[PDB]
This record gives sequence, structure tokens and C-alpha cells, in this order.
Amino acid sequence: TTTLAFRFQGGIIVAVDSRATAGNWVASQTVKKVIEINPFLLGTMAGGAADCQFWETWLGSQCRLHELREKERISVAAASKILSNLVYQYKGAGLSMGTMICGYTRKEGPTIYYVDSDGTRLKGDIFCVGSGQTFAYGVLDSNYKWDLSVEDALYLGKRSILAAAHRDAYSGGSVNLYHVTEDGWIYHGNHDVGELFWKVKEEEGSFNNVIG
Amino acid sequence: TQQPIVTGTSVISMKYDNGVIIAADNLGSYGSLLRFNGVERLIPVGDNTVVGISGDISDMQHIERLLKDLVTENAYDNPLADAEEALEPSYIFEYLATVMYQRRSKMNPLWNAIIVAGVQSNGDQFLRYVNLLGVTYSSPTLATGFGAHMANPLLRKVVDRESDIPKTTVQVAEEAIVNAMRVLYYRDARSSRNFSLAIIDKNTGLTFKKNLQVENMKWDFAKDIKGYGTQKI
Amino acid sequence: TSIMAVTFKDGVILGADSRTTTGAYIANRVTDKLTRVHDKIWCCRSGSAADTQAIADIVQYHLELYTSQYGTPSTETAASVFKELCYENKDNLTAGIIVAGYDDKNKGEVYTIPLGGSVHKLPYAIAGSGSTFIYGYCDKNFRENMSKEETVDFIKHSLSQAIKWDGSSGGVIRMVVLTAAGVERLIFYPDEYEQL
Amino acid sequence: TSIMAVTFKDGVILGADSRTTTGAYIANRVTDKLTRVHDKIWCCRSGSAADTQAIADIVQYHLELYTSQYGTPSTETAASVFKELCYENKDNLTAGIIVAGYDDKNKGEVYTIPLGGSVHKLPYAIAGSGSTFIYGYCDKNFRENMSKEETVDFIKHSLSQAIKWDGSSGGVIRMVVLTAAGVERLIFYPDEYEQL
Amino acid sequence: MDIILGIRVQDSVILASSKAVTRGISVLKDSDDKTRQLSPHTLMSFAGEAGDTVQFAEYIQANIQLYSIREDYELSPQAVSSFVRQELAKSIRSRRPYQVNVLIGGYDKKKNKPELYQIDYLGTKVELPYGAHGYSGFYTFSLLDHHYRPDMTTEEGLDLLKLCVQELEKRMPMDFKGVIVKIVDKDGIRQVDDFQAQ
Amino acid sequence: SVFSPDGRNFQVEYAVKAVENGTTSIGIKCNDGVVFAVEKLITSKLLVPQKNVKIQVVDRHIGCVYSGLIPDGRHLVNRGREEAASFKKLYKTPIPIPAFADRLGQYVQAHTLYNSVRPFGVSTIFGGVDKNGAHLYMLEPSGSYWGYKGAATGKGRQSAKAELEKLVDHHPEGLSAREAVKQAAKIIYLAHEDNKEKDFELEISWCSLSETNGLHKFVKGDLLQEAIDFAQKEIN
Amino acid sequence: QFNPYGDNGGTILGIAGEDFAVLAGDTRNITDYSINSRYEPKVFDCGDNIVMSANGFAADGDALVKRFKNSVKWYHFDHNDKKLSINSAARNIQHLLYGKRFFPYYVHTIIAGLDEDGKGAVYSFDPVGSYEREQCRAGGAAASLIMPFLDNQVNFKNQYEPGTNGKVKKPLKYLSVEEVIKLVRDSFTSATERHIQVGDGLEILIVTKDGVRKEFYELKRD
Amino acid sequence: TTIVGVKFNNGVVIAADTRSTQGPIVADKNCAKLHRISPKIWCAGAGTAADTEAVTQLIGSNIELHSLYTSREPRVVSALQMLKQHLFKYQGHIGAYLIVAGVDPTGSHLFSIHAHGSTDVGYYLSLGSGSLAAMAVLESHWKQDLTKEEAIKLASDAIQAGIWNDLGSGSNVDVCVMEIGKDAEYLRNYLTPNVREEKQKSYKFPRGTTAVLKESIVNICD
Amino acid sequence: SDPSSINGGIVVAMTGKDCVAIACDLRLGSQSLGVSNKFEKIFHYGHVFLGITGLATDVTTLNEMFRYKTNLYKLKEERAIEPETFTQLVSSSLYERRFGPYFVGPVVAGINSKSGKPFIAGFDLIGCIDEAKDFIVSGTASDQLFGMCESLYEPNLEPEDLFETISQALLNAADRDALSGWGAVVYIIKKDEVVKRYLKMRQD
Ligand SMILES: Cc1ccc(CNC(=O)[C@H](CCc2ccccc2)NC(=O)[C@H](Cc2nc(C(C)(C)C)no2)NC(=O)c2cc(C)on2)cc1
Ligand SMILES: [Mg+2]
Ligand SMILES: [Mg+2]
Repeated sequence: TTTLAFRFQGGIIVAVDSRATAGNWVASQTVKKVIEINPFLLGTMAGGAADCQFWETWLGSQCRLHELREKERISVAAASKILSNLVYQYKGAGLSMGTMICGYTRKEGPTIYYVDSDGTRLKGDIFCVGSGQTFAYGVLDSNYKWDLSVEDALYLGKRSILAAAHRDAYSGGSVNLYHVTEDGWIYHGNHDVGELFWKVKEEEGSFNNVIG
Repeated sequence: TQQPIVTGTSVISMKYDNGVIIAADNLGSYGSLLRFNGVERLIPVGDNTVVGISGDISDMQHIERLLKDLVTENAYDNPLADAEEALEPSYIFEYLATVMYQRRSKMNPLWNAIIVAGVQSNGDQFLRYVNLLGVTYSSPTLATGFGAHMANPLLRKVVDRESDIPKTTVQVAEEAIVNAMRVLYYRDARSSRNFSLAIIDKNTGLTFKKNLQVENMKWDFAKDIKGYGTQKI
Repeated sequence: TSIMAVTFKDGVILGADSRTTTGAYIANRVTDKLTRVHDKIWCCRSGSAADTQAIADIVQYHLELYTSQYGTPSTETAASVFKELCYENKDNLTAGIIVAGYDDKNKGEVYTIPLGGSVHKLPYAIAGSGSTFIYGYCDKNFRENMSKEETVDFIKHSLSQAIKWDGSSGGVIRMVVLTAAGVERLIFYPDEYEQL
Repeated sequence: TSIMAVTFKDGVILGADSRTTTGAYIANRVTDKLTRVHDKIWCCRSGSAADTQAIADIVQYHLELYTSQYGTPSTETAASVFKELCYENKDNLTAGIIVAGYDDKNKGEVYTIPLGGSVHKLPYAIAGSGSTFIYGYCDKNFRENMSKEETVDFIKHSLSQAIKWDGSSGGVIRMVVLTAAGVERLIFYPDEYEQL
Repeated sequence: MDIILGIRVQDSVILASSKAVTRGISVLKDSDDKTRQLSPHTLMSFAGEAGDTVQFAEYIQANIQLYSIREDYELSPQAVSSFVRQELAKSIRSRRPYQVNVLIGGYDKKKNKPELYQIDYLGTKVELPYGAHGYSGFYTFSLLDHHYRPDMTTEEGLDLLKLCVQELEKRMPMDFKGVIVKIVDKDGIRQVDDFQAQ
Repeated sequence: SVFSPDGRNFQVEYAVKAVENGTTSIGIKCNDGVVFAVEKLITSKLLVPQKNVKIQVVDRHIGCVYSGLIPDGRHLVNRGREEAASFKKLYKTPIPIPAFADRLGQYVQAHTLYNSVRPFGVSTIFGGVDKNGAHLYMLEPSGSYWGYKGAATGKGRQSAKAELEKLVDHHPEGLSAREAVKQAAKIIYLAHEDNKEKDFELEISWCSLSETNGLHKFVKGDLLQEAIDFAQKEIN
Repeated sequence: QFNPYGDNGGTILGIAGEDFAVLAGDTRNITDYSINSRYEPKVFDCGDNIVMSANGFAADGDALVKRFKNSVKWYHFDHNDKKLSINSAARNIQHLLYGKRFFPYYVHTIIAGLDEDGKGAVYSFDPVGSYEREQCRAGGAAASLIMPFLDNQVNFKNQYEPGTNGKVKKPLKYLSVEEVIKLVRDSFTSATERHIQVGDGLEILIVTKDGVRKEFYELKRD
Repeated sequence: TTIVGVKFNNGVVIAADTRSTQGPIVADKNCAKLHRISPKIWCAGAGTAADTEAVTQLIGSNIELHSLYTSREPRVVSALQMLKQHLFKYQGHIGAYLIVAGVDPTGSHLFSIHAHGSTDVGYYLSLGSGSLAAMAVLESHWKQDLTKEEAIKLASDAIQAGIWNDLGSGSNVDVCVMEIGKDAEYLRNYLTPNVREEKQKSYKFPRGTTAVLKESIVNICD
Repeated sequence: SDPSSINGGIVVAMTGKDCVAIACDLRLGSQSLGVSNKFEKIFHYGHVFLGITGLATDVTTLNEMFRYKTNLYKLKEERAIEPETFTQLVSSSLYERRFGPYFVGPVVAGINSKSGKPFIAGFDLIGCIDEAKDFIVSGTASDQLFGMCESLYEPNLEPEDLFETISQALLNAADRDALSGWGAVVYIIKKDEVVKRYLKMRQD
């Protein structure tokens, strides 16, 4: 798995891969590792497929409940802290998850929290999570400017996932792209690595390590 | 979490045109010590069901108690207890299957493998297996332990698939079973010469035979065998 | 495995069951456990089959050589060769051997070589997993200077009890009679000895 | 430990040796392994001394409560109480118990409860580490309906063989006689039984 | 090992804490605050096992704030540190102990003394002129044994820490990404938010 | 949990009234067993005949019949059954009848001890064959029970008791199971005299050493008709 | 020590069509190197037009199917006989599995039916509740032998239009039920040749708006 | 530790050595191992010293309450039963090994109790590391119908065998004699055959030898 | 990593003529790392003194527990707890945690305010009482302390002499142990007055 989220001039970019494995068995190439929590909140999933899917689907239930109780969208801080507090109750029982809670609110502006099953909760501008994280960081960190145009940031995220899909055996499938503004998230499509690699190679002139 | 102590070996069975046969030897082993020789591991329930049990004997005896009072309970406020609301083989099995699987799920198994042989009131033959893990399956023939490895191949030569069942007569089937019991006595170090056999027939009902012996054994060829390779005398 | 050797008036008899098992599976119901290492020196093997066959093969080799050079070896000499092999390699051997033989001077003799590789000279000896069940019976029924037919009876009875209780024992009872007359192979089938 | 119980013509006799060991040290050479749980229901204990004493104390209690409410219990009932305790607590017990009682309706009876907690009704039964050495002997020598003196001899002989071969057994031989006539204690000393 | 340092000068207490958060083969963050304000004159710094660290700090914070609001009064550093100690000493024998080490730096207004308390996850409490948790202590204790004076000013204390950090950058195996520094005096708690390139 | 000033328990006393108000039921001991019988009021033509069984078995060897609140009776039998199971589990043998009697005794009696429980509104007639004979018992709402040669409870208890008294006096030698079945049919017919505004169905059960091998069984078909016939005969 | 788990072999396959779905499995049940049964079905009709298989440890598989059938029964009771949609069943199965996250059902479970629009649907779950809707899926002992074939023949992966040089992928099409049954039977003859735990018989369940139809085929008994 | 018990014709005696250890180090050169359960029921322990102590006091406490409740002298078989049931409940984790001995209205009693909860009765017993050195003396010299003087001599000799020959045992011999007639007599340091010899030199320091940094008076009261 | 070793420390107490002494080191370490120079290990609850070695968290906890209990004792009994009785309170308090003990070796020192006689005692971690009247030792240098004491000690020492003996015993034992030292305090105790001296020792 490779998942990333970064903050910038024009909001937040969130990009993830779509591969599930069991040992060396490639289990699926079409898995959805981003959860749409409400029109202003996203969660990303890395680690155990069930752990992530279950508890983040649950997180959506708890966020909806906050809307009804307080007549108001939950803050990213508090949404992340529900997940983080739950996961902490379970510490030691062997849950395995690393996630990012991303979204906009009027009070916070665009916000990203990294939450993992150790109980770690961090606010920050740039996160990559999963077995492929280091491959992502390398591309992302060396091209990241705060001033990126929406178009260029979208590409950077996409390209960083491509990077990790290529080098990480446990990453691949496709890229799912999201952009998060004041108006909420916008989905920027699914991109098969099968097709994307060749297109990017030819157009960017990179991946010269690769034959043909 | 436990370990079997006093044990019983294979239980074997098959179904013929009118019913089901089941057999089991009369031994209770204690590791390699052939300790107790008068042990009944076929348990009749009513007169349409026999429950054959292998594995731990203490647990076998607990399952006995469970079945006896399952018959008692069924008679309570039940004017049809000896008729339409009699216990069925399928009921008795589903009960045992439930218990087995709950016990493994509590990490405290009944250390057994069980075959439930009987005839349903509509006439259908019933033959089904459940064991310490709560795994269940049905087949024209079934056998536990060494029976699984040696008896099944022999009995399947008589009944290979479902359609072979109308073709199989009680005589043929009892012959196959009595022969497989001899083979098991030849090769199973935890087996005994004495056994019990039960037939549940849709016409004859339950015939229960005790104190059968493995007869007509081949040993004479033994005398000619000397040494382990080169030795001549 | 149930194995024994008994000295009597005229010589010595060796007896054994014929069962070999890997786990609860009977690999062989008709094994010959009575093994000749010289005309009138035989042994009974228990423990690892590989180990005891390899040992028996080496002893037979040493006694064939002994005989070419120095004549007929005593039963004591046979026993010593076994001990030597068993003691010196005690770290990679599971071998329990009973040595029995007849010559004209020392008459009938029995030696037992258990797991350590020690040697023990005895009027009779039992061994194998099944032997444990007959310690009391044997001690109670053995006499010195028994006739041939009496001894065949003692071994037959003892080994039937051992076969009855030990699951590793079973099959037929084999025997070998060793006297001045020569060498006699005996066999007894389950239908005879169970009825005792 | 060597323990046995034998049904006969007039009732049942319980016998045992008197040795308790920790490792190779004889902690007690004059132990009493014959345990009263009711007037004419006794048992023999093998396995963990703690577990068997705790168990016999609870059964004694259960049978005393039984008597007060329902009259004298049958030997079967006594065996059932042992089984309940031994089976239901098998993960934490190392208890091998032989139950033997005299009764006016059912005469002499013997029940054996080995490690699992299973129950077996038998003509006679043997247990304890020392019992392995007398399986053959006992199976060859036991007959039904023996006279009192014959059963005393059968137990005396059997146990002396068990004592002779088991290091964990030894000391004196204790017996408890259970018939209509009452309850009799017999003791036998090394000088007596070693001769046999 | 994260770096948690505390130095008690004449009129204040200074805490320096490493900014790095590292899981595995990645530095995830280079600007972490390993500190919770407990009351206007009491500050706690923490290091240890991943999740336990913040959950504990924030539970301690909640309890102290509650007490303040209930009594309209601020507990002394001596009192807060005893609360924390007892909490850890309870935790050490529970089903799953908190694996957190702490420094508590406070200014006692009744006494007008600054105070530094070192407490490990076992609940071992001690008051010290300077303290540290983890490997970092193996370098700083001796350094400070030499350079520290009981009557130093706050500006002098900050030069003492600069030595400590520079030493830790020369000799520690891992990049702890510099330290956040905070001062607790009579005027409360403030951050020297310019320690890195200075 | 309240004694009245005369030493009686007024709540138990009112329970008795509820029993006296019920259908009449009986038990007769014979020389190798017990027979039980009950009056089933035919409320309506719509009741399915033979289908509203009042008599209940406990274990395999014990019969139970009662008068009063039928639900109270069923509760008691359920408990009797657990008390039977629990006994067999521990002691192997099936529960002796005196022992089973005290089990119901103590339980019924317990419901007279506390102010938050009401006593049972039934008297129960029960019994069977155990290892040393046949036993008949009747248990009142107080938990009082004794052994009986013959027993009756319900609306027609007095007329039934008088008939029983006659048999005891005229059969010191003992009655037979076969016979007691007919006699029970007679007695229920005689007892129906004090409840005759409704038609009734007869129900009989027995536990005889030689007629049932000491197990509880219902009286159906041939034998039930012979009993009805015999009772119809000595009323015309 | 007692091991609460076992492995009874077998192999299951789900394919979704435009307006149908199939869920197939072999009928063989095994332990180590023994055959327990040549005909023990493990694909079941669960009512509401849903078929379900839970392959792996058969004790766990049976418990799960039992529990889902019951879940359907109570859904009807609690919710005025409403039809349980395939997505709703799926989500419910997630919860069943996850309830045992710390003592899991060792099964790969697959379900098939039709979505609200009448389209063929296949969902598959890992042993602890993770799930996804797919076009096709193999489970069990021989999944690794079959999944690549399905990727190739069902989703046309690595296939290109001849002469486009490798620039234009073969367009993805829906398969007819005849075409799908051909694939299932071939997948299973392949799997039987090469996996020792696969054989004896093939039982296919087909789900359309007309209900649930059942077909059976002999497989190699060795 | 060596502890013994010896029954004589009119009662019972217990003796023990007075060395307690911490691994190879002697902690207390004259500890009292002989405990009182009640005035005429005395106890000797080995194994975990805190366990034998605590278990003795708990049961002594309960025995007193029992005695008051029943208006009877405590019985030894009651100490026995209470001890063995408590120990058993704890499955050996209370490492108490005891020789219990006393007189009561039914006579004189001698038992041993092991940490797991097993009891034995005997005429003479021993426990602790010196157990075997003491038993050797007892098996050599015990005879039936010993007098009071003889039983003290025998018990004392057996403790001595432990003192000299067992490294876990040393120093002095404590005895307690319980006769059916009178009160129990506790003979503390009945033998003192291990007096430390006079030191070769005094190690009294000239005052001012130790260097002091500071000095203050400490306040007790308020 | 064995809890009785993580922090280090020693306590010793001795009886003299109409007096008692209790002394301890001041080191608090974390294995090899010396951490604190001022960690005293002797506490008093009235005229009754308690020294505690072992896991320093348990040392603190026990002090806070015996302060609690002796405060409540004083309020109900209307007098201060005595040495003999405190000993028993210590013993039964420790045994109460029999299967999760405090990792400590406590030492009690004080004079009976009524009988006037000197009293010392020690305990293992589960409250077994060591009832020596001569001396009691505890901590990571116990072996060394045992040798110093048995050699140096003699009965009926005067307060001023007893000071010297107990000081020499402690100092020389401390210096043959890696985990003890770093300072020392000696309490000399009489029925009327208590002097506390800090000792000058090797700081390595
Ligand atoms: C929605 C979604 C899907 C996929 C992902 C990425 N993770 C994954 O792909 C992880 C990687 C392995 C892992 C890492 C850390 C902890 C546990 C397991 N894989 C996973 O969780 C697999 C999924 C799977 N398993 C299977 C079979 C049926 C076992 C062949 N087919 O798919 N289940 C497991 O590893 C698993 C094993 C057990 C037991 O329970 N779940 C994230 C989020
Ligand atoms: Mg055999
Ligand atoms: Mg140093």
C-alpha cells in the first residue's frame, strides 16, 4: 500500500493505490483505499484491509451522529480523535492500521491528521503511509512547493503513487485522486498503472531504468 | 486445551439399500497399553439411531449421558414421544454437531470423532460425521481414525457413489464391514479382535450385535519368512 | 516388541513376537526378529530397526572372520562384540539386544545388552516394550534346568501375555531352539496362544 | 505406588503398598493408601497425593450428606461422585482412583477411574506405577468367586511382584476386607512376602 | 529515543524537547511539541512508547485543569508531580502500563522557587537541578555536572542548553531534528521559538 | 413471610382455597405401583379430545398430577425435572421417590418464607416405583407432604377420599395395578358429582413394576375404555 | 496443544454477468491426504435470491452460513419482509466476520446475486470481514491457479487488438451464461488436473430474476 | 533448616535448628522456627519462610475463633484440615512445608503437610534441607514406647545431625514438648553448641575516624 | 533488569547501649547511570524509623503508605506507633501483596518509648521478619554489609562509638558495590534525642 496526502496553496491532494495482498499473493488490484466520510471529510487506509475498512466505515457512523447531535459538521481534529481514541482502547490486541483523516472546515481550514494503531495522532502538511511510503516521499519531497498549481499538485500526487507502485512489490493497481477545497472534495478519477506508466514514461522521459 | 487419555479407535460405517451399518471394536487403549477390553462404543438412541464414537473415552461417556437425558427430555409433555415426535437421527446429530463446535470455540474440545448412523421416519438413510473441531460431512461410507485410511477404500469398492446404494444388499454390506474390521485388526496397533456391529434397517429396525470376533485370518505364510534380508535359516 | 531368551537343561531358546510399527500403524505383522550371527549364536533385537540390523550385520562379519582364523567363538565373544559396538557408539544408537548361544563346553548361555551398552549374564532375559508387563509372571514361573517342552511353554505363555497387553507386540510367536542336536525353528499362531 | 482391588465370593478386598517418594527419596515408608469414604466403601489412591486426598475428602463429605438424606449409597454412586470430580477438573488433576465397596444387594464391586475421569466396572483392577509389572501375572491368575484366603494370596503375590520391580513401590502390604461380616484390616511385612 | 531535557536555573525552569517523530524508517514530522501545559506555572514534557505518550499527558492535563477550575486555585509543582508519580506507580502494576517518562517544570509562586521533577514510567520521582530521559542523559548529566552553576540567569541557562544540544548533535546516532525550548518563571510559560538557526 | 396471630400463614391459607377450587385429581397406591387420575372439565365442544394432557412425567419413573392453578403445577414439575436431572448426574441412579418428595417439599416451602414471593396454588399428587417399592405422595401449598395409600385433592376431594377409605378397609391384602386403574376411573366418576355443571374427560396414568417395568406410562385405548366402562357400570 | 483450526480444501468461483451471476464450487471435502466426501455441497441458496459459499475451514464455513441464513430470517421479521439487497447482505457479512476479529472464521467467503438495478453482483470477503464488489473471484485451495485465468478470460487483461501493435486494449464485454458456464467447467477441469484437493464434482448455482437454478458435473475422482 | 517431630508414649515433641538463610548467606543466627498454632498445637516450617509464618498465623487465628465458638480445646486434626485445604486451594504457590504436632482431648498427634496440600501421619518425621541427615538418626534410633527424656534426646540428636552435616542448618536447637498431662513446654535454645569464639582484636574506632559533611538534630514530636 | 537491582542502594541498622543507628546511601541510579545524589532511603513516623532498599518507586510508595497508616493509627489509638507494632504492620502489609510484591528490603529501627529497649528488624520482599538484635542489612551490597558488620560490630556500644562502627561498615561496603554510594546519612537514635549526620565519601 501507498497512500499520501499533502496540503498546499489550493487545498489538499489525496492519492492512494489500489492493491491488496496476502503474503506474495496479489489478492486484488481494484480496492478502494479512500473512504468518503462526508462531502468535506476523507479517510485513507493502509495496513490490515479489514481493520481499516471496518473502523473507518464506523468512523463515518460516528461523524454522522455528531451532525445530528450538534447540528454542525464535525471538525477534522475531532473526527481523527474518535478514530485515535478507539484504536487506543485496542492497543496490544494486534490491530494494524495507518490512516490519514483529511478535510476542510471553516474553523480549521484544510487539515490532515495521521492516525495509526499504535495510537499516534499527528497534525501535519505532508504524509505518506504504507509499505510504499518511502518511494512516495522521495518523489513528493523533491518536487513539493507550497505554490503548486492545482493541476501540478494533482499530477505530483498521482506521480508519487506511480513511483511507489513501480518500486514497491506490495503497491500497484491504479491511482485514485482527490482534491479537497472549501467546497469539499472532488474526485479526480481512477488511473490504471498498466496504462499510466507508459504514458508518463513517454511524456516525461523518465523511468530510464526500464527496458523498452 | 487437554489431551486424550483413555482412547477408542476407529468407527466404520456404510449405507445399503434399506439402511445403515456401523461397527466399532471393544477396546479402550491407554497409549500403547491395551488396557480395557469390554468397552461399548456404539450407542443406540431409541431404535432408529446408533451413535458410534472414537477418541477419548471419558468424553465418550459424557456424550452418553447427554444422549440418555436427551431421550428423557424429549418424552417430557410429549404424548407423541414414541411416534411422530420421536427423536430423529438428524436431530441427534445436529445436537452433537452444535455441542462439538461450541466446545472447540471455547478452546475446550470433546476429544472425539463421531458417526451418527440411522434411518429417518420417511425412510431415508442417515449417515453423518462430526468431530472435535466441529467439522461435519456425509458420504455413502464414513470411518474415523485408521478406518479412514484403510476401511474407506475397501467400503468404497462396494459403494462408490449414491447410485450404488439401491444395488447394495445387507448381506453384501455386512460382509464388507466384517472384512474391513479384519484388515483393521491386521494393521492397526490400537485395535482389538472383539467388536460390536449394529444395523438399522427400515423394515427390521435396529439389530444390535455384541461380541463378534474377527475370524478366518491368514497367518500361515509367516512360517516361511526368515531374517530381514540375507538370512536363510 | 516382546523378546526373550531362556536357558534350559539341554540348551537355550529364543522367542519373539512379529510386529513392527511406525506409530499405531503396523508396518509388518510377520517380521522375523530372531537373528543368527553364527550357527549356534543368535540374538533378539529391540530399539531402532536400522541400528540393530546394522549392528547384527557387523557382528556376523566379525564372527565369520573370527571363525576363519580362530575357530568357533564362544557366546561370550559374540556378546563382547555386541557390547563393544553398542558402548562405543552409545550416542547414536538406540539398540537393545539379547544374545543367546550354545556351545559344548559352556552349554546354554544368555547375555543382555540394554541401552547403555552394559553386558549382563543371566539365566533368562526379557526385553522390548512388551516385556514390562511380564516381569512379574516371568520371575514367578521361571525355573532352572527345565525341559525343552516346559521352556517352549514358558516362552509361549509369557509372550502371549506380553502380546495381550502391549500394542507394539503381536502377530506370531517365533522361537529358535539351540542345542547339541542343532537348530530348530518354531512358530505359534494367534489361535493357539490367545486361548491360553 | 502399587494398588489393587479384587471382587470375590464373600465381597471385595483392597490392597496397596506403603511407599511414597519424592524423586528417589522415600518420603514415607509406612503410608496408608487405603482410604475410607464410607463404612463399606473404600478407595485406593494413585497420582498426586494432594489431589487424591482433596478428592477423597470431598467424596467422604458428599457421601455423608447423601446418607443423612437418602440412606446408604451404592458403590456405583460413590464411583460416580469420584468421576464427576475427576472428569470436571481434569485439566488440573493427576488422580488415579480405584473404588471398591461391599453392598447387600450388589455384593462386592470394583470401579476404576484413571486419569481422564472415565469409569470402568471390573472384576478386579490394578493401578499405580508398579502395576505395569503385574498385568501378565494378574491376568493369568485371577479367577471369579475365589475364597477369602485365596484372594488374600492373589493380592499378596501380585503386590510383592510389583514391589520387587517398581522402585516407587515398597514397604508393607496393607489390605482391607469388605464383606457382610464387617471390615477387616490386614498387614503384611517384607519378611513375609519377599519369600514368596 | 526522543530527547527530553530539563534545566533549573535560579529564577526559572527550562525544558528542551526533540522535534522529531520517527516510525520505522521514516521521520514523519520535524516540528513536534512533546509538551503539555498543566497550569499557567507548570509544564510537563514526555517521551516513550508511541500512543501512550500523548494519551497520558492529556489525561494528566485534564485532571489538573479540573482541579484548578474546582478550587479556583493552582496546585504547586510539588503537588502536581506527586499526582503524576502516583498515577504512574498505579499504572506500572496494571494490565497494560503507560510506558512514558516525564519531566515536570514549574514555578512555585508561594515559595518563589523554580522546580524540576524527573519521573520515569515506573513512578520513580526525584527533584534535580537538571534532568534528562533516555540515552541523551548519558551525555548531558556529565556535561552539566561541569558547566552548571546554581545561581545562573535564564539567559545563562539557555547557553548551557545550547552546549547540551550541540553535544547531542555531535554524538547521538539519530537525527532528532533540533529542540523546542520553553521557559517557566514567575510570569508563566513562554517559548523561545527561534532556537534552531540562531 | 407473615404469621397471623394464631401461628398460621394466612397467604398459604388462601392458596389452599385456590386448590379446593380446582378440578379433582387422585392417586392410588397398589401392591407394585401407583395409578394417577384426573377430571378434565370440557369447557367447550371445541376442545380436542385426549389433547390437553394434565398428567406429567418426571424423569422416566415419576408421575405428577395436581389441582389448582395449572401454571403453578407446571412450574413445579419443571423444577422437579431439574432436581431429578441434577440428582442423576451426581449419583448415577435415578432419584428415589422419598428423595424427590423432599426436593419439591423444600422448594414449595421456600415460597412461604419471603414477602416478595407468593406460595403455590396447587396440591400435587405424585409418585412412582424406585429401588425399594412403590410410593405415593401428596404435597400441599405449605410444602407439607406425606406418604399415602390413597390421595385426593380438588373440588370433589371429600367424596373421593371416602371412596379411597372404603378400598383401604376392604383390601388389607393390597390392590392390583390393573384393578386400581378401574377403581380410579370409578372414583373420578363419583367425584364428578361435586362439579357436574360441565361435561368431563377422564385421564389416567400408571407406574407398575410388572405392568410397565417400573416406568411411567399413560393409559390409552383398550385399557382406558375398560376403565370408563367399569365406571359407567357402577353409576347406572 | 489443541489446534482449533483445520483445512478441508475445496475451491469456489464467482462470476457476474450483465443480468445473472454464478457461484460454483467443487463437492470434494478433504483432510490432509484423505477424502472425507466426494459430495458435500458448500454453495447454498440463502433466500432473497442470494447464494453464498464460505470456503476454507468447513466448521467455520458452516457456522457462518448458518448465521447469515438466520440473519436473513430476522431481517424479514424486524423489517416487514423487505428483500435483503446484495450490498446489504455483504455489509452484514462484514459484521459477522469482524465480530470474530480476535478468533476468526478461517474462510474465504464469496456471495452472488443481483444488485438493485438487476445487474449480476459478486462480492468477496477475507477471513475477517474486508470486502469488495468484483466481476469475478476464485477462492480456496486452487484460487491461485484460477484467478489468473479469470483475469485473462473474463476481464481480457494483457489482451490487445491485433495490429494496433499494443496500443489499444481488447474492449471489455459482458459474457453470456453459456459462455460463463464453459469458463467455470474449464477452470475446474484445470484445477482438478493440478491441485490434489480439487476433484469429484462441480456444483454451479445460477441466479437470475427468475430465481436460483442448479447444475452438476462429474469431475475426476483421483 | 532441619525440623523433626517425635511421638513418645504420653505425647509428642518437636525440634528445629535456628539458622535462617538468604541463598548462601546466614541472615539470622538465632531465629525461632517453632511456631504456636494454639497453646498445645505447635508447628515447625521450612520452604518459603514468609509462607510458613503467614499460614501458621492465619490458621492459628481461625483456630482461636473456632475454639471460642465451640467452647472446646482446639484439635490438631482441625489445624491439619484447615492448613491442607488452604494450601491446596493455592496449588503449591504458598511454599509451606510443616510438621504439625500437638495434644488435644483425643490424645497426641503428629502430622506433616506439604505445600500442595498433602498430609501424612507418622511416629517420627523430618523436613527441610537437613531432612535426610535427621531421618538417618531417626531410622537408627527410634523405638516404640519412648519415654519423654528419650524422645527429647532423639529429637535433639536428629537436629544436630542437621546442624553439623547440612549447610542449610546450624546454630542452636529449639525444642517444644507437648505431653497429654500438662502444658506445652517451650525450650528455646535448648542447646547452644555453636558459640562464636572470642575475636582476636577489638575493632572499636578512635572517635573522629569518620569524616562528616554536616550535622543536624532531627525532630520527632509536634 | 531484576527489580531489586535497577536503582541500587543500601541500608544498615545497629543496636548499642540505650541507642540505635540507621544509615543509608544516597544514590539513585538507572543501571550504570547515576541519576540522583540526594535520594534518602530512611523515613520516620514518630520515634520509629524505616529504611527501604530496592525498586525506588516501591520505596516511595511504601513511605507514602506507612505514613498514611501510622497517621490513622495515631488518630485512633491516641499515641504513636511503637517499633515492635510497626514491624508487624510492615510484615502484614507486604504479605498482603504476596503474588505481586513490592521489590524492597525494609529495615526498622527505634527505641521503645515505654520499655526503653533498642529495637531493629528486617524483612524480605513479602514481609518475612528478620529478628536479629545485633544488626540488620539490606540492598545491593548486602553480602558486603554482612561481612563488614559481623567483623566490626560488638555489643553495648556508646552512641558516639556506634556512630563510628556503623559508618565504617556502610562506607566500606558501599565502595565494593557498583550500584551503591554517592553519599550517606547516619541517624543516631536515643530515647531523648536524634542526630543525623551526612557522611563524606568517595563520589565514584
Ligand atoms: C480496503 C483495503 C484493502 C487493502 C488494503 C491493503 N492491505 C492489504 O492488502 C493487507 C496486507 C497484509 C497485512 C498487513 C498488515 C496487517 C495485516 C495484513 N492484506 C490483507 O489484509 C489480506 C487481504 C486478503 N486476504 C485474502 C485471503 C483470503 C487470505 C487469500 N485475500 O485478500 N488479509 C489478510 O492478510 C488476513 C489474514 C487473516 C487471517 O485475516 N485477514 C488496505 C485497505
Ligand atoms: Mg498386542
Ligand atoms: Mg562510578
